[PDB]
Amino acid sequence: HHHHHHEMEKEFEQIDKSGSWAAIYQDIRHEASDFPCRVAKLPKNKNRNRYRDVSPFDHSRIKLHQEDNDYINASLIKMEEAQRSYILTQGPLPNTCGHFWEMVWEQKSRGVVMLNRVMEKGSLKCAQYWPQKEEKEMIFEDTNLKLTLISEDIKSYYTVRQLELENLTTQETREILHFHYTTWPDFGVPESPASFLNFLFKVRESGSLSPEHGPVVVHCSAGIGRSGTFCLADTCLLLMDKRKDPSSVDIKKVLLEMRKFRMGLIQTADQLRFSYLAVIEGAKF
Ligand SMILES: CC(=O)N[C@@H](Cc1ccccc1)C(=O)N[C@@H](Cc1ccc(C(F)(F)P(=O)(O)O)cc1)C(N)=O
Ligand SMILES: CCCCCCCCO[C@@H]1O[C@H](CO)[C@@H](O)[C@H](O)[C@H]1O
Repeated sequence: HHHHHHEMEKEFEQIDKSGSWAAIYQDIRHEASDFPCRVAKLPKNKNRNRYRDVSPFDHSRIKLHQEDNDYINASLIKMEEAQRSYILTQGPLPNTCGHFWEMVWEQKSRGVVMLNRVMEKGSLKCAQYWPQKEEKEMIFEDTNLKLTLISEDIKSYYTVRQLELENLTTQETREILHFHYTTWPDFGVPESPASFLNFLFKVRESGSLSPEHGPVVVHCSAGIGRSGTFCLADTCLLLMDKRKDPSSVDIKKVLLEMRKFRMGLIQTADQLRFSYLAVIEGAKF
């Protein structure tokens, strides 16, 4: 009701006018939990990690069902109250695209939400693991998978793709919905709260976040800044819809909880502010 929104808006306005995002964000960083990442740091996993400073904790990492090397830089974020799980991963490296799709298949994901661009700051921050119009069919090496591009709808702030993923061995095929938000700079904010929400609701209406499917797979370059921003906003809007009093949602507490599953979620105070703004904006709907 109007009082809940009124409180939400005033609160946001109070924090904004006083420019208090920096400190809130600082307490979150200073209080974030730290768990071991032994597997991530194993020598054999060196070229499976894009950055040495971004690793998945052991307890929540995603394990490939293979026997050779079940390691991938992806973490399982599980939010009980909100009743949603998300997989947050780094942008695939040229040598981990098979793994990426293996994980999608094994986790039974229906959707993949991409928040970065392939080239950022002059270098490859994400190998193109999906097919292009010219060569609509990709075959992934020793992961025994086949991916084909069914449709592509390029819009102003994002692109939506229908992909068909096939297990070459069993011949089972599955529909994968790819949601590429193409205008979110690394360490920056989205185009606007409205393009972001429009994007998020688009992912929601697709049925990719429902418990009928494995967890949505979300990534950016490192899988913590933008990926964390996207997931914190979704989860908070979820809690706002599930609780008797939506105004009781504790953004800092919710982000700290998510941070138990993967380090660095939300990389700048402006990304924390944007996330908050996306929630009270989305709460209207
Ligand atoms: C090869 C390698 O490991 N290089 C390191 C060197 C380094 C620099 C500064 C501090 C610590 C380590 C590196 O670049 N790490 C990056 C990792 C990183 C890159 C981008 C992001 C991100 F938010 F955009 P997103 O998760 O939205 O893709 C978050 C974290 C960094 N910290 O900026
Ligand atoms: C991410 C979105 C989080 C929304 C949480 C909003 C919590 C509102 O919090 C309320 O704001 C009022 C207005 O300043 C204050 O007067 C109340 O004391 C305070 O509890």
